[PDB]
Amino acid sequence: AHFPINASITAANKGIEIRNFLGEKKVRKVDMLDGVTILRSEKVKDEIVLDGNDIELVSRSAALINQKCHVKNKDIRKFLDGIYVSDKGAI
Amino acid sequence: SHRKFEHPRHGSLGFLPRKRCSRHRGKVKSFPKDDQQKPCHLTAFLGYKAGMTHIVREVEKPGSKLHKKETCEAVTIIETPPLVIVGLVAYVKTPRGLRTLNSVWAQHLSEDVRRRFYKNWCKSKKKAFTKYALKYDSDAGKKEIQLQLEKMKKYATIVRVIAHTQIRKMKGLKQKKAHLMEIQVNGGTIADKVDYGYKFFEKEVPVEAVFQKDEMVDIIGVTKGKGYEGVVTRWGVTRLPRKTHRGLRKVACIGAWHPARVSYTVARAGQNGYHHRTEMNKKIYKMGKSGQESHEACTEFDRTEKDITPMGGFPHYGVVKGDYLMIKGCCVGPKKRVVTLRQSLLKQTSRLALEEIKLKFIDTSSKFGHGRFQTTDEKQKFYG
Amino acid sequence: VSGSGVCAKRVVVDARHHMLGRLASIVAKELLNGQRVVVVRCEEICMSGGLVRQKMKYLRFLRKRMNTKPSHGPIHFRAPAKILWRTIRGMIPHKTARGEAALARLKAYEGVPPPYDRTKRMVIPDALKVLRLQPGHRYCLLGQLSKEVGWNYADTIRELEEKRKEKAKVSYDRRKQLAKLRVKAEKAAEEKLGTQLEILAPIKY
Amino acid sequence: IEPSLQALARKYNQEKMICRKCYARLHPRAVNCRKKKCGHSNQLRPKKKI
RNA sequence: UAAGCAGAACUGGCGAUGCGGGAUGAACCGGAAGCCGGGUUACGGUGCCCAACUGCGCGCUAACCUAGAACCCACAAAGGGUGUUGGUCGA
RNA sequence: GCUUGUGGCAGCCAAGCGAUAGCGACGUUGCUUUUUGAUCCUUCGAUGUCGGCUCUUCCUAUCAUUGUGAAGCAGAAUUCACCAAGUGUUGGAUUGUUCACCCACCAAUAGGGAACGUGAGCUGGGUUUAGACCGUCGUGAGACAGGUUAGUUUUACCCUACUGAUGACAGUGUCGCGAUAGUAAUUCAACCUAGUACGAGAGGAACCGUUGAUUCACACAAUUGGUCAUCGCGCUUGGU
RNA sequence: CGCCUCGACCCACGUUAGGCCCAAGGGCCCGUG
Ligand SMILES: [K+]
Ligand SMILES: [K+]
Ligand SMILES: [K+]
Ligand SMILES: [K+]
Ligand SMILES: [K+]
Ligand SMILES: [K+]
Ligand SMILES: [K+]
Ligand SMILES: [K+]
Ligand SMILES: [K+]
Ligand SMILES: [Mg+2]
Ligand SMILES: [Mg+2]
Ligand SMILES: [Mg+2]
Ligand SMILES: [Mg+2]
Ligand SMILES: [Mg+2]
Ligand SMILES: [Mg+2]
Ligand SMILES: [Mg+2]
Ligand SMILES: [Mg+2]
Ligand SMILES: [Mg+2]
Ligand SMILES: [Mg+2]
Ligand SMILES: [Mg+2]
Ligand SMILES: [Mg+2]
Ligand SMILES: [Mg+2]
Ligand SMILES: [Mg+2]
Ligand SMILES: [Mg+2]
Ligand SMILES: [Mg+2]
Ligand SMILES: [Mg+2]
Ligand SMILES: [Mg+2]
Ligand SMILES: [Mg+2]
Ligand SMILES: [Mg+2]
Ligand SMILES: [Mg+2]
Ligand SMILES: [Mg+2]
Ligand SMILES: [Mg+2]
Ligand SMILES: [Mg+2]
Ligand SMILES: [Mg+2]
Ligand SMILES: [Mg+2]
Ligand SMILES: [Mg+2]
Ligand SMILES: [Mg+2]
Ligand SMILES: [Mg+2]
Ligand SMILES: [Mg+2]
Ligand SMILES: [Zn+2]
Repeated sequence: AHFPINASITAANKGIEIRNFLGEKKVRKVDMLDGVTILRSEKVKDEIVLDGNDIELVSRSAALINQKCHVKNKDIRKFLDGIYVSDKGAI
Repeated sequence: SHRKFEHPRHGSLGFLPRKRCSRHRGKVKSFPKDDQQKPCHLTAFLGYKAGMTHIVREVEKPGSKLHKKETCEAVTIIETPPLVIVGLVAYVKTPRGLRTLNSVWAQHLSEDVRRRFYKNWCKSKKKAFTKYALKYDSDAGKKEIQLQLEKMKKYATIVRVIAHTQIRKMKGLKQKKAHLMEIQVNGGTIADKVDYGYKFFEKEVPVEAVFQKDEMVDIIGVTKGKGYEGVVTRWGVTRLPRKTHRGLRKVACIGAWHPARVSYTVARAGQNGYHHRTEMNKKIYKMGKSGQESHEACTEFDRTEKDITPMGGFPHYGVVKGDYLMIKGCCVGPKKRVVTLRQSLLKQTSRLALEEIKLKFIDTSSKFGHGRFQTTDEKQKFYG
Repeated sequence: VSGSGVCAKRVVVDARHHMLGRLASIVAKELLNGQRVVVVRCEEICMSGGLVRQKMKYLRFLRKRMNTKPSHGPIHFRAPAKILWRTIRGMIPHKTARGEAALARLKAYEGVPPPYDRTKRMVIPDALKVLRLQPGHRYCLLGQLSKEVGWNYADTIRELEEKRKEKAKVSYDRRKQLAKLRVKAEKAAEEKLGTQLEILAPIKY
Repeated sequence: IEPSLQALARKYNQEKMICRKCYARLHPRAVNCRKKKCGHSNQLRPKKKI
């Protein structure tokens, strides 16, 4: 809503760096699981795209990103900020 | 019924039993984890507690009220002349734990360390290691020594050096019997450790090869004995009212009717002091090396020519002539007590750990009274 | 259940993939009857019910302790061989001199230490998991339970066991070459004395 | 927040069912609770909206 | 209200009684008795403690609550379950 | 000890309130043994009867602190619920109290058990001997479960338990291993975040980082403080 | 580590919804004085 989430890809694909989530000073680091790649997408405003061969490993890496961006101690029906899966498919 | 008010229990159950230590020299109960990537090095040292003094330094610590301001701090002096390596010990793994594989000793052992193997040195023939030394003379004997070393390189997973102190350098100790301990080598491969420890035979390893300035170390020793003691001093319980019949320095209730026994958790009277203790995170403020300017108690701000020893000597200790460590705070045991110094078991990634100490002043006034002079030269110039 | 009756010097039992309480029951009868039993590889004994049920059973046991002096209370051993030793002791009248002697005839080990790496290790058919447990039901290994509750020599046991299996694999290759040589020898020796061995033909297997 | 992204965030924070016994958050098509402590109760209610 | 409470009817029992079983126990189950040898049973049992099958046969159960496991007896209820397995009556 | 009426705690239904956020009448099922009764099984050749002080353990039906789910949860606050007994739960006025009730601090000032824990541990204010007042009652001697004041608190050297201390166990010594047992850290604040998120406004968080403090534990004596028969030095009374 | 007053015959790992098997229910041994 207010604080723009800043994401940074650490390696070529392996890492993502989330900062300014809800305007916080903590740095959230998620390492992609083995064989999974991530890219700050173009042609879309605020999308990250995860790629891989194993369905469980790609889906679990997206689950890690979403769960590290949970709003604490606030009404989450109002504070809807987060990172959510928008489309899952097989290319 | 439940107790009317809550207070926490007196004393820790984690230091039980409060008995006399079974050893005099403090023992390393766990060496640091070996990192085979680092170069070979020793992990511990032996030293002797000389005395205490206080220093003045300017503190660099942003966010503190002491930032850019001077502080006074009490320091303990530990005299640490170099150790002599006299052997190697190997350990192999086993489902029951580590086991000594074999040991190799040097050809020359001083009589100070050989006294450690005798209850009455002067009544004996002093035969210890007299026939072992003959392996270094023949050629079959040298073959055994090399074969033992090669067995170390092939089968051992832990290699430790056997080292002893040069206890006669400290005349005030009045002791000729050296202190002997095993020190682990914590670098390189097993062949690297064996080669490193073998090249040190009959050689002096200084304290600077083991520790450096501004490092947090652990000190192991036996505390000061105090003998039989009551519950008030041994455990810190509160006294009873003045009106108490049969005395007031006891625990009133030592247990309920059930269980119909006294529990191990109730404070009782017994031995106080002379316990083994491992104290960690003591910072090194200075390394005084014999034959160097760092041995003197002069700083960059104080150019007065003085020695580390206070006026009149260290009380009950003597004069510090060998290498020494200045350490922030107090240290286990009384003066003259042998203390074991060990490298930290954990990573010291902290501000206090990483702080750089710069001394402004070292007090060298007499500790045997309300001393007011820093040197004997100043005292004589004052009185004419 | 009675004893084996096999009357040997000592039987070495390979404990891998046996049910813990069924193995301890048979061993206890053997010891009480006078047999010496050596149990190796106690780290791979199986207990029905998975890790979770077995782990909390130990945690309840770990709760038990003499309130006034714990070093007097129950002793909770963490190693797989001492756990199996205590399970067997529970099935023996160990406070009598007969049960004291019976329990002194039992040796239990993790892995296969010498000299039993070069001896014959038997199995107990009515304690094997493959004959005792349905294929879908949960179970855990003794070493896994022991590792979860404080045992710290699982790695050295595993490293030693890999070294032992390498040596046994080489001894197995050598034994196969000697077996092929043996079959050629009995083939050539079959014709050289063809007439004499006519009575062995109907019982040749 | 754009309304389309609002609908995405409500798929995880809002469109849920609540157990009336153990307060567990459930998928919107749930009929029974997933929890052993409430006995897998069918007494469910929708998650209240702002 | 109840009580290992207080009071009556018929019979048995303990008291006055060991012995086998119910881990243990006045009364429960079996059974009553001189000192013994051999055979067989009662109640209760046959994985070990412990003598006797890890016996032959069909299902049910999976307990992430300490699943459950011997009359008296050493407790459990109303109410629930899209756990699973049998049935009944219907679209 | 049995019982659980009464005391305390927890459920089922759902008429209503605002059906089930939170509650919940009329009914109905339980649990518990820190209430009080009911009983009279044990103890009358005696198990020291209130309360507090001290000290240790234990429970959970959780008050705070950790991690969460729900709200009629915008924020702040609060309420309901879950896993959880690891760590805490205080200083005082009146009262012999237990119970109570106020003052104050605090993150919070939760509830309980252990022979209503704990008198060869203390204390002895209360109960409850003998002295003595008062009121009521009695002809009286006397009574009162009404008030008041004064009223001896014995023994451990035994066994065990517990705390420490030596010690044999097939030479003697040094250096080691480590089964097993014990165990410990804890809570709060300031600054930055930020007058920011949120909110019409009034109000108003938090993570990371930094700096301190509380409670506890283990040491130590450089300095400060305390301690004197250093009988160390000095002064000084009376005597000699 | 130092210093010395009653034939008791037999070594695979691993898996059982798999590696001819379908138990050592085998094999070896003058097994013969
Ligand atoms: K009490
Ligand atoms: K102290
Ligand atoms: K006191
Ligand atoms: K059913
Ligand atoms: K009741
Ligand atoms: K009595
Ligand atoms: K008086
Ligand atoms: K431990
Ligand atoms: K020896
Ligand atoms: Mg809020
Ligand atoms: Mg309390
Ligand atoms: Mg250790
Ligand atoms: Mg007194
Ligand atoms: Mg001094
Ligand atoms: Mg039998
Ligand atoms: Mg332990
Ligand atoms: Mg009679
Ligand atoms: Mg009688
Ligand atoms: Mg007979
Ligand atoms: Mg069967
Ligand atoms: Mg019974
Ligand atoms: Mg039902
Ligand atoms: Mg009631
Ligand atoms: Mg009602
Ligand atoms: Mg009596
Ligand atoms: Mg008594
Ligand atoms: Mg008495
Ligand atoms: Mg609870
Ligand atoms: Mg607690
Ligand atoms: Mg009570
Ligand atoms: Mg009492
Ligand atoms: Mg008394
Ligand atoms: Mg009292
Ligand atoms: Mg008493
Ligand atoms: Mg009185
Ligand atoms: Mg009176
Ligand atoms: Mg009158
Ligand atoms: Mg009075
Ligand atoms: Mg705004
Ligand atoms: Zn539920």
